[PDB]
Amino acid sequence: EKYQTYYTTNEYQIVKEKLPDIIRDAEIKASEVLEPTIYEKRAIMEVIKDFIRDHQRKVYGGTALNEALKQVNPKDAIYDNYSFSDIEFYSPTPVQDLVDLCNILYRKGYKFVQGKDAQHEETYSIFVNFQLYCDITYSPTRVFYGIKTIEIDGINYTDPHFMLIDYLRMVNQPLTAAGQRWEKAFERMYRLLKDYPIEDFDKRLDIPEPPEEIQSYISRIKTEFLSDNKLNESFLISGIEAYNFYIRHAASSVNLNNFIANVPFSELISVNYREDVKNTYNFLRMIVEDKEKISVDEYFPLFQFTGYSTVIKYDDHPIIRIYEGDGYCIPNVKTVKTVKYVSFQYVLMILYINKFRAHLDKNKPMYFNYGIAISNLVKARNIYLDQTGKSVLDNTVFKEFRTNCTGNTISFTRMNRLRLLEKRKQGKQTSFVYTPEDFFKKDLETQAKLDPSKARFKNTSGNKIMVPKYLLFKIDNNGNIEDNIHSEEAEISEK
Amino acid sequence: EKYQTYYTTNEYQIVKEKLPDIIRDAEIKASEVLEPTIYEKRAIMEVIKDFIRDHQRKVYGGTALNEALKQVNPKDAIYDNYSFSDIEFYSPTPVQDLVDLCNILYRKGYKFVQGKDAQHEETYSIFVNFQLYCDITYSPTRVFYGIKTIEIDGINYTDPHFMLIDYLRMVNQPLTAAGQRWEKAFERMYRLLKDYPIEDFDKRLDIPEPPEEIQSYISRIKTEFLSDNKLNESFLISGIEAYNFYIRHAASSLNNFIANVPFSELISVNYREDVKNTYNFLRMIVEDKEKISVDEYFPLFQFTGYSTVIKYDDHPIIRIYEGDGYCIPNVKTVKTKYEYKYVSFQYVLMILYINKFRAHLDKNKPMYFNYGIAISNLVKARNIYLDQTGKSVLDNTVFKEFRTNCTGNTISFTRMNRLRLLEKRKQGKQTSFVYTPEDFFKKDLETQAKLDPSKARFKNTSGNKIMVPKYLLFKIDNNGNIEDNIHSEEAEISE
Repeated sequence: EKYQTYYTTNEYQIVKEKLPDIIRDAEIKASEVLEPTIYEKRAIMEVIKDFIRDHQRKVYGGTALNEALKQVNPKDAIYDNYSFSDIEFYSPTPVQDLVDLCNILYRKGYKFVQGKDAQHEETYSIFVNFQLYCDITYSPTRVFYGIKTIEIDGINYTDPHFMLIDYLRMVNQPLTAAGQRWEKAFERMYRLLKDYPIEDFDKRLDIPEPPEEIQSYISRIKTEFLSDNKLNESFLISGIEAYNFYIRHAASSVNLNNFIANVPFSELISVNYREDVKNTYNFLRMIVEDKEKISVDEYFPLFQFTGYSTVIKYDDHPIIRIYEGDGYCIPNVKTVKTVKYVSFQYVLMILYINKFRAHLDKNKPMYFNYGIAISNLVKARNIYLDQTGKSVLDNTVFKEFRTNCTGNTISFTRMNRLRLLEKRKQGKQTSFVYTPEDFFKKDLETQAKLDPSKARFKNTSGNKIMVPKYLLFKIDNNGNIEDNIHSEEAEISEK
Repeated sequence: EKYQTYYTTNEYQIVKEKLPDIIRDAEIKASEVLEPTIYEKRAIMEVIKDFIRDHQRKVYGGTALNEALKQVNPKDAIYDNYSFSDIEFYSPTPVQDLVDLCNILYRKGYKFVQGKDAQHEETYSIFVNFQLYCDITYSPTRVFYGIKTIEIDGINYTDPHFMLIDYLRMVNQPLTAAGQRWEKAFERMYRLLKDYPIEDFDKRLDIPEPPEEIQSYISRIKTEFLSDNKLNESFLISGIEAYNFYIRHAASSLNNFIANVPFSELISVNYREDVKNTYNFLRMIVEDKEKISVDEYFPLFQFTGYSTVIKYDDHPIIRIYEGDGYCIPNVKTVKTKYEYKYVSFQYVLMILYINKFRAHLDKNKPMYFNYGIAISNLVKARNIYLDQTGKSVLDNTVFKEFRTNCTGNTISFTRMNRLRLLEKRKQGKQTSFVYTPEDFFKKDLETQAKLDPSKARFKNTSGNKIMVPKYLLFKIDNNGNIEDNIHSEEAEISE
């Protein structure tokens, strides 16, 4: 039983070394002779880049980042001219844009030009000759025009400090996005925060201190409500409260506690919202001097950055704003006294999100405060690690890439396949396809049947829910709170 | 204006270092809490592993290589410390197996149990609770039982020296498979060829020397036919001719590895034209043309295309293989009459194994032993050459591996898949087949009776001589000449 040895030492090493270079050298050859070639690629991309310029849409994802990193330093590019990179962009009329770009590309000669309804969140896809070229994402009117942009070659590239939200959004989903995203999202976050650094503001935090009646209720929610172990299970401390937490923890070892801010109201995230809101309401309705002063404001999700929210107000004063974290496992910090705070990268995330809410809400003082808060929170973390000689991975309060989280989460695939099956049972139309070649082989009567204006999307405006049939909660005549048996409807593509 | 620096030197490095470990530590957490969890995975996996044992199917790929590597070393295993893998197995009745395993799993309680048409190499898919668990691949009866297996826990795992064919099949497709496969296929080829090395045979090559007339008809194909620059464009020299080429080249400053060439084995990247042309040349160069006979053969599973043997007095002169749609890595030579293309070193090492398997199916025991000797000798030859020259598998030698230089118009897998699907879509041969037992069992016994998995057609990939003329690619007209047969597609039934 004699045997031969194919591959040895260091022959195996020799192969592993040159192998990715050879694979590259081969992909180069493949791109210059296999259809679609690198030139067909370049051609379609410039056709789409022209359309974005024309309708003035907002480009995000890899394409915006690459373009932006390059405006600063071409060496900091995340793409090669061999990259078959997806050009993603935001649009308030996405299905109409899909039909236009699909027509334009078909007319230009290409095949097989196809416009599909993608798996992901209110995104549509354009494929040309079995190759995905771009993705059109629905952005509600309100959100859309509020997005800060940077201009390059007459194209609106989503502000680097806005794209940053989405990158933190990745690191802030440890169970559903650690494998598939944390490697690229860290690498990209690095270059983005290198070429577009976080600003340094010497300006003071000017958050108005509220009245004593309110000031006591905000405090008594922490001391009396959030202490009850059968009540605080699903709560996570966000807002200026959480901000101050990291601000205080930065003192533990030019220019002191001076970064501390007046807490204007509580901002909490619940991983069991409907139960936790009703419970906060009933607690305030018990601890409040004249219960008929209590009012409840609800808000739609802010784009794709938050879920629903509810503000409980006493004399039109916000006491607490509760956010819906249902379906998410939020990375959190543990201390817990004596005789749950959202993670450092989560607060750094919400601060940016809240700054954007302010911008949409037209609120200029809050828009300036969040910006100050971010700068201060970053100054705070840096000086702490400088004084302690620590790292973003050492078990500190400012630790990054946390796996430890609160809440029952579900993988993207699961979330996508379940949502699809729900709307499939509803008959809200599963997959939408547009093949201009096939569409134009059809009569003008059938061609007339297609209307992109008649397309519905989830209301993700961040706007106060006015109409009661869209409100999640109901206030009964006795003054109590109840789960509203409503219609979870949203909005048409008619702008 | 004055900015802050988030992430520095060597803070960026620090992150890149621990990051894949953290991602791993996170995937561990995700695997212990996200439905379906490993406590649902291993349940479904063991149900399928039981079915494979029952019907005695042949497991291949990653799962198979893993367990085989494991039976010799569990440290040299490919899938790591319960890294979720895909079940892939061969079956002569795959659609019936799909319906059985889909029923069994549904009855066992699970949802959503679904059996899809995978859209590949006559492969079918089983998903349970939005998670792909296994893939069933169609293997014709003839091929199926000829596959040498290794038994572990009453399950038939595909012989490592057979799986090797598929791994070489990957490195032998440089334009369509270099990016997506050459990294894993090399790593796996290494660990397979170390835990299951290539045998060492001291036995002599006993290939019978053919008649002086037959050898004369063979030689004149090389001189008078393959020299003509308007004829030899699509030809590639395979078989013992190519084998001998690498045997002679290993001995360049007892040359006993040389073999009698029993006949020419050629691969054409323009087969129908190149076959008719060989036939017509031989019909002119031959003494009495009525002694010329033509034997055709179906593709041998997924290892070859169609073949044609041109025989003079029932003696094989030349066997031509169909390489249409493939870009074969080669080594061009120039006798200066000039151009001669030999199939790459790893391509001959590949066909030798494929030919040894053909012999096994053809029951031919002397050829089954000769190919085995040839492989051993060809490997002995390459090793001793690199030992004498101090060279590597990547240096520009005749025995160079991972070649990019190839002959023939190829098309990317995606293109081949989407075009094949569109061709059968126009034919109405059914695009995507779905089985949802939950939905199927909500239906009446009359509709339930309509579903028959025995009535499923597959491409005839037996490697068998084409007997019936309506399945023959060529026709011999009364005048004695060759013609393209205007026949029907060879779709054998599952039964």
